[PDB]
Amino acid sequence: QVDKIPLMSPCKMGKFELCHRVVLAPLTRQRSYGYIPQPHAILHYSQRSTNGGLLIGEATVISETGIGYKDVPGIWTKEQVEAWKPIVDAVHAKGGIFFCQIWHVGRVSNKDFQPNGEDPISCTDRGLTPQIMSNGIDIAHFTRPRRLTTDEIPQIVNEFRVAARNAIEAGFDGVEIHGAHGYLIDQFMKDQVNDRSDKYGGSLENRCRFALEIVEAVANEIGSDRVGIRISPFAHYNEAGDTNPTALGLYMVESLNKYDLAYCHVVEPRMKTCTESLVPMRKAYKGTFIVAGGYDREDGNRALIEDRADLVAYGRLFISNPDLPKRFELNAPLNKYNRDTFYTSDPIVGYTDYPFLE
Ligand SMILES: Cc1cc2nc3c(=O)[nH]c(=O)nc-3n(C[C@H](O)[C@H](O)[C@H](O)COP(=O)(O)O)c2cc1C
Ligand SMILES: [Cl-]
Repeated sequence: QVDKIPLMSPCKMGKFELCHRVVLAPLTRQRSYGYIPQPHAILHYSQRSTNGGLLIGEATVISETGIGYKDVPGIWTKEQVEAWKPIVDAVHAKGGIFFCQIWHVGRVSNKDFQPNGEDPISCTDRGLTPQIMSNGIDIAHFTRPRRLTTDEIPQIVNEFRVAARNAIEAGFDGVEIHGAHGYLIDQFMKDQVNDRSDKYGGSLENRCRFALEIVEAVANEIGSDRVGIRISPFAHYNEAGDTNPTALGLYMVESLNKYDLAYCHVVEPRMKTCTESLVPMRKAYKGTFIVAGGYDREDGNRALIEDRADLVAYGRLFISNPDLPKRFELNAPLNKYNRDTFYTSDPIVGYTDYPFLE
């Protein structure tokens, strides 16, 4: 047989007993027509479920104002909650642990996606410059956001709280707060975006206030052992960089310690220039640490051997390998992924048609 590897080692996380450390990263696939989870997702998630394996669902919108892309699922209506149930049930049928990633795009939207054509909301009133859409043909334009007022913010915090409850109602084992990639929560944390002059800005502490109020509200709502949060301190995605990423990341993990969460999920920096690294954050964080961003089998085992993380989340390789955990375990060849169908809308093509090991 093949030598055992750290990636296949059981891991205790929060109140859960995982059977291995290969995690399905959150992956927006834009196949949730009308913002409603679809039948084909039942198969998609089921194909990737393993006994005791952790699955993090695609970013799920917490309210009407959090929409910034077509066909992404939401979880603010009964219809969406009910549509989520069969998908969650399929994952549970195979013994998987399923966390719902709750999300709000903030300024990364257009009034055409908004209720009554309203302006997107954000920590600031500055908009994004145009971006080339996933199809590589069309250009996405964004509407300048309306700066949320100090007293409006708690209402948004409550939207995350309600979304978390709805996820529990749908049967999810827990929720992951989307505090990354320049979306609403990251907009408040990043100093290139947050130019507020009230208590939600002006200092590292103030910029992280929003994220921490969300953690508290969500943790108090469903229990901290059913809560995780994802951050990307070093990412500049959606024009959301920070002048001191290391300090930002350190402050967040140190502040998150007191909440006793199920885990903290951090994305690796794209480049190393003090220097960008997740090691200091792993050392400062006392709970379960999940890393993601460019990992393969070799790097995944190495991260565990060097004790840089407890869990390793895989995105692209999991898109093309339903049975990624098994393949890693057998050190089997991997299917290549086709980025051209990552965000296309077919129920099957590039979604459920990647083959299992022969
Ligand atoms: C098609 C696609 C969709 C993604 N959707 C999300 C998402 O909804 N939420 C999120 O936090 N990250 C999202 N990500 C980022 C991934 O979770 C992960 O961090 C990324 O794939 C980095 O790792 P990899 O080298 O294993 O692909 C997405 C990535 C891809 C390629
Ligand atoms: Cl302000």
